[PDB]
Amino acid sequence: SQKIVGYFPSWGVYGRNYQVADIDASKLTHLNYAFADICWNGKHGNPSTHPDNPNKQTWNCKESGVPLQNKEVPNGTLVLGEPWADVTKSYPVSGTTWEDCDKYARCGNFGELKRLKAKYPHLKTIISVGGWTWSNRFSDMAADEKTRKVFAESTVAFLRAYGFDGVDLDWEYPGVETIPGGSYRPEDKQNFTLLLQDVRNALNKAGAEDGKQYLLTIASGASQRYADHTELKKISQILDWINIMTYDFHGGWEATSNHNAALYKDPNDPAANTNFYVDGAINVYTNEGVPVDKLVLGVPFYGRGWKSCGKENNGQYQPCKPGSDGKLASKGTWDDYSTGDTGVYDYGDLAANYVNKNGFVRYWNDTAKVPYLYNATTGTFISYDDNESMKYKTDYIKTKGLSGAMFWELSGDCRTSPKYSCSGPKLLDTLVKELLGGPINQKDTEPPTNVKNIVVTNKNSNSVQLNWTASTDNVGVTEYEITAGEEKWSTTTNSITIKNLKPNTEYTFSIIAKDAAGNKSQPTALTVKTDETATFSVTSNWGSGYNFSIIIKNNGTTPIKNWKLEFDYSGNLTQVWDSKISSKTNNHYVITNAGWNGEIPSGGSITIGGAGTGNPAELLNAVIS
Ligand SMILES: [Ca+2]
Repeated sequence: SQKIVGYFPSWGVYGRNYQVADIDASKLTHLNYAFADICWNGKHGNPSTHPDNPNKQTWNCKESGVPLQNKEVPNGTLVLGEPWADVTKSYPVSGTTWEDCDKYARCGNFGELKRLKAKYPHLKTIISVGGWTWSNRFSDMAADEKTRKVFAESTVAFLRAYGFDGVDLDWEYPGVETIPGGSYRPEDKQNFTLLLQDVRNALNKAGAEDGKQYLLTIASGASQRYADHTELKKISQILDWINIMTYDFHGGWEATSNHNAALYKDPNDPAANTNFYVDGAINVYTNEGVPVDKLVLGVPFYGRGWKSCGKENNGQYQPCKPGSDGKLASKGTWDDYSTGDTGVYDYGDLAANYVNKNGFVRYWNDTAKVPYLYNATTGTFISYDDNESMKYKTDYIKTKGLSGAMFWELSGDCRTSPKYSCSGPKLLDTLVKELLGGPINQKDTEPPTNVKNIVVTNKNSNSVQLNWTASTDNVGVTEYEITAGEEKWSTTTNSITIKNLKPNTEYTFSIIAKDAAGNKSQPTALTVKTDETATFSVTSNWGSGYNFSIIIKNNGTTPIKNWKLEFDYSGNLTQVWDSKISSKTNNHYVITNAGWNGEIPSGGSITIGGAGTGNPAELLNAVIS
């Protein structure tokens, strides 16, 4: 079974004019969204003004229009890369109010992804973090137990809030300096493993609460050097899979012409012995102990170009000279006065304007199995991938036993765009035909999330009114079924009124959420007695047990010293913090202080916490004495 994981660039929605709606998600199993960032000292971004940093800008993390970030944000927090594009921008006919986008971050690209998953109900969404520009703080965050925890907890909250199915870590690169000013340490090797364990544990906890199986992945470096600075074998066992970046092996940072993503060893390549080609890199990974089913092969939807390059061997493996601007790289598709020359071409741009056009001639290396363009007149050389080379790579994926293909990125395929119109065959259709056999046409298999925070809104001798937090689904939640002994009820909203009940009777109500395809959540329950200050709240809940909280308010004309809470609860409580359980009889409970919780002022509140087993009930007949 094969995977197709596509990268969506946040910034594609501006000049490149590639919107979420444009995406045909029948051709994907997974969509990675690039990028989110790490908060540090109240800002995020990379402030380095070194020339290898393409985005020398930082932003404050505190954002009044984003509920999760409407506060002083602590160090290590996962934060939105660009709030306007990510959650603030309003999209026409989406159903969003002004308040939803303006103060609740329910709009933007994340809103569009929610609509996309509904349209294509097999699709799983991942938030990618870091990347080349925003990897400056991973080392700092991973070096301390406290910032690893903050990061892992923020990741779980991010996923829940904005509807992602997992997180992808793109740390470029542990223990090595990429952009001067960025943090990196040798202990990054042990600390990268600790971070992934800390994230995985957090995701497992939350997946049990939520009824989801959350995914964890990384994007890793295709070199022995990356292997030498990480514990690949260990991390392969923690992750769902590894997106190996088997591209950018060579480009306009070097003075010899070469291939961006060569598949096999070409001995005629001066750099053959560095293993900077696909099969070399896979051999590096397998030799480290990485199972080949844990690798998803990266492929590029772009090419790389040098501006002035020697004429022998049709431009291949020749010396290159810089231009008037001092750079070796040619003027790529999206390059302008502010970017300078980056040598990066969308495949679309190449196919519409460069392949056997404008003086560029296509040649084929039948050893490396990749194409390249050379213009004898200008001296410009371009390494790229096409449908022919893509078909060789899909054959490799199937023969070597890799588990899929990842590609960078969605907007670079043959499309019509503000700067080119390509009408020829699409790289992505090659990946689909070759790895899946054809577009995916599957039904919803993803169940809705578990019901939470069941409360009794009102109670009667013969009736009860229940409310709960609405569950979520990828397509939508159609109804809730409530059971108690022999009886059954249902509702299309997250509340119900139940009538015709025996007075002074104990009932245990189990609630599950359904979707249209017929999936369902796992039951959650609450115990209620019909009729004839301490407020009890449930902080976290898996099936078997839950964490709780009690706030004790003093409405007194005196201070409360050595307080003792007495109440009855038709349920079992196991552990209490900031408190001790004095006694129990027929679900009646006596609780006492921890000695430094003795004093509660009149109008003051003492807050204590505990855990329980089974399902929650209602704290009743409470007294403070
Ligand atoms: Ca579903």
